[PDB]
Amino acid sequence: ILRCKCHHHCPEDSVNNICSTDGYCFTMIEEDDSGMPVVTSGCLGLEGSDFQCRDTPIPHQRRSIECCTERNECNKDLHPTLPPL
Amino acid sequence: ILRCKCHHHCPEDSVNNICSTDGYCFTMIEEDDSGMPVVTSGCLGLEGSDFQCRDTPIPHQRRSIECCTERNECNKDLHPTLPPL
Amino acid sequence: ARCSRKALHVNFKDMGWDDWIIAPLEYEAFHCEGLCEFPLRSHLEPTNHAVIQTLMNSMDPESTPPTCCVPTRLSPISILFIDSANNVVYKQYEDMVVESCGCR
Amino acid sequence: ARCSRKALHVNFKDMGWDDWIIAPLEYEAFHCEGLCEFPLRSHLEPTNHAVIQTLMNSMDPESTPPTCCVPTRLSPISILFIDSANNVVYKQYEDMVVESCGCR
Repeated sequence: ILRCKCHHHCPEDSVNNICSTDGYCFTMIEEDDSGMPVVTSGCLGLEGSDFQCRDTPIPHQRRSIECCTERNECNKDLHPTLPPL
Repeated sequence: ILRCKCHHHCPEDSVNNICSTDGYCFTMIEEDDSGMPVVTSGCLGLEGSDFQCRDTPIPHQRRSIECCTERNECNKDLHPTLPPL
Repeated sequence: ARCSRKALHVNFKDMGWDDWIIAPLEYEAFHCEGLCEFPLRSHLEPTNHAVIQTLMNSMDPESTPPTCCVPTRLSPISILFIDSANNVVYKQYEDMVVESCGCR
Repeated sequence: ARCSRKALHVNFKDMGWDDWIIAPLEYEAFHCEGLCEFPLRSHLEPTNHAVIQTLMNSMDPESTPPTCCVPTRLSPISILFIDSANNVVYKQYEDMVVESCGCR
């Protein structure tokens, strides 16, 4: 039972910008159509995490995600970077 | 394990216009936007059947459904009629 | 708006069923609705499959639509009603109320 | 087209994962897709809730969308892959392949 931060997108069965999970904390950076880095963070469950905790290149989108389990809120100290052109 | 007829809409894990179920055979009559009686038939499962085996008035649609379990293909001898204006 | 539980107020009288159903004539069923987007967060309890499909959709929206926001836990309600033999029956119906939503 | 199982061909190389995944690099995942319309037929194995929502949608499409065509049984596949410690691992992943579809 791991606690994680969220700021962009964070669930209403969980106040104070903290979510709990059996999986992983994540931080993601994304280029919104604007093209400003928009970073988000939260909890990923155990099932599916092998596939979510790595990057898959999507056309017309720049995105990178990282995961962690080392400590509560370990995702505060994840700093994913966008894939270069 | 009851067998039923279908002619309009009938599943491809079940050839020969016969479907098997633990619930009910049904026949339905429906007024397609054309306004010709379009009749269909098939199998309904047990769960949900209290709610499906009776009519609920829908606006701009004329529809009636009936169900049966008395014998294999009992739905051949169901003749639902459309709700009057 | 991300995939989540929203209200669905069911009125049986509105359905014309006040002729067999005695009580209750209304109840809160809830529905799921909302986007299922990468990454599929823990509360959405995705399958391996939903994750793969979500990835595939966003890299080729022709191959497959996105995954769907649907109920993943449900609870029952009992209904008091008249049956075809004219018995009054009090029956627990399963899977009547959305308790949680997720991407499948 | 009514709710049913359609093809989803997954190519891991296409996903860039050929750097950790050794085998297989492709597999058939299938997806569900299609209309969920009254009455919800037996093979679609609806819940009580899906039936109610289906009725409600068609009498008031504002209150709730129709129900969704989603997988209702899934099967696993094993994947041979390299982990972060550089071990080669052969692992069964659950819920990888759509075996049946239904309205939820």
